[PDB]
Amino acid sequence: AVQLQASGGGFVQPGGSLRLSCAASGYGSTIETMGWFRQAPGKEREFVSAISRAPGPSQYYADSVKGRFTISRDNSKNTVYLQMNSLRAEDTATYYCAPINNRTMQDSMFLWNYWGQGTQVTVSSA
Amino acid sequence: AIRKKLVVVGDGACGKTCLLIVFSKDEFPEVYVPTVFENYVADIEVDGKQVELALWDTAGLEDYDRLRPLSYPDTDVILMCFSVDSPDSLENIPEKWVPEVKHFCPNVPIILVANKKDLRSDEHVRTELARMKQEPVRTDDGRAMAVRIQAYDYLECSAKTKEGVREVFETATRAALQ
Ligand SMILES: Nc1nc2c(ncn2[C@@H]2O[C@H](COP(=O)(O)OP(=O)(O)OP(=O)(O)O)[C@@H](O)[C@H]2O)c(=O)[nH]1
Ligand SMILES: [Mg+2]
Ligand SMILES: [Mg+2]
Repeated sequence: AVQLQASGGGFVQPGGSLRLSCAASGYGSTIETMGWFRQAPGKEREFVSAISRAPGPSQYYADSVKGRFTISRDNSKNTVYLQMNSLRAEDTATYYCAPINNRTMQDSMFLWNYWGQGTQVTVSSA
Repeated sequence: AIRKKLVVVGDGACGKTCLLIVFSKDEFPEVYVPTVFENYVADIEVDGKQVELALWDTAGLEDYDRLRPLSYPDTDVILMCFSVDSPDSLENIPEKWVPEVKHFCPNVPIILVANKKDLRSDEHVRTELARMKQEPVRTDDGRAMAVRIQAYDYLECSAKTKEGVREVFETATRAALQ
C-alpha cells in the first residue's frame, strides 16, 4: 500500500543530463528495494536500475545504463534519485519507479492500482 | 439441474478471477494473486432454467501456459477476456487466445468480454496511459474484434462495481445451452 511516484522528466538533447525523483506515498510496510523501469512504444518494459538496503556505489544496473545512470537515496526525505547522464535517443521512454517484487518483474500489463505516476523522458536532436 | 462447464481465458491480470469470484461468491478480491488453476461452482437461473455452472479459472501469465490445456476438455462455453486498461490484452485476443481456444475447444461458443470497464473513467488510468500515448479500450474496438473473431456475443463489465457481471454469465449460460 506504499506507492512510489516518479518526477523530473523532460526534453533533453543527446548527451544531456536529467535527475529523476521517486517519492513514496501512502501507508504500509516500507519499500526496502525499489527499481526504476521504463516503457517506450513498441518495446517491452525495461528494468533500468535498483537500490536496496546497502548504501554505496555498488547497486543494480541494467547493462544499457551502466556508467551513465546513478541510482542513490536522499538520506533524509524517503526519496530515490536516478541521475541520468550522457543521455541517448534510446533512453526516450516513460519512467516509473516501483518496489522490486514478483508482481513488478512479471510479464503483464501495468496495474494502475499498483503503479503510481510516471515521468516522460524524451531525447532528441533538437 | 443441468451442469455446464465454463472456462475463462485472457491475458494475465485482465480481471478473470475477479469476474468469476464476484459472480460465484458475490465478493471482490482485495489483493492480486495470479491464478495457477482452480474452479468454482455457481447456480444460475436463466430463461426459467436452472443450471449448475462450473467456472474454470486459468492463469493468463505465459509462465503458466503449459497448464492452460488442463482446463479445456469438455468445455461448454468460453469467456475470452481482455481489459480496458490494456490495449495489448485486446490485441492478444486474435494473436493468442483465439488460436488456442480454436485448437483445444473446437466449436465451443466464445463470449468476448471487456473487463474493468470502470477504468474508462479513472483519471489515473487515463493519465498514465496517455503518458504512453495510449487510452482505455473503447467499446467500438471491442465490438469490432467480436465481429472479426465471430464471437457468440460481446459484453462489457466491471467486477469492481458489478456492472454487467450477471449479464456475462447469463449470456454464457445461454450459449452453453444452445
Ligand atoms: N478497477 C478494476 N480493477 C479490477 C477489476 N477486475 C480486476 N481488477 C483488478 O486487476 C487485477 C487483476 O485481477 P485478477 O482478476 O486477479 O486478474 P486475472 O486475469 O485473474 O490474472 P491471472 O490469474 O494472473 O491470469 C487486481 O488488482 C484486480 O483488483 C475491475 O473490474 N475493475
Ligand atoms: Mg486469476
Ligand atoms: Mg481451471
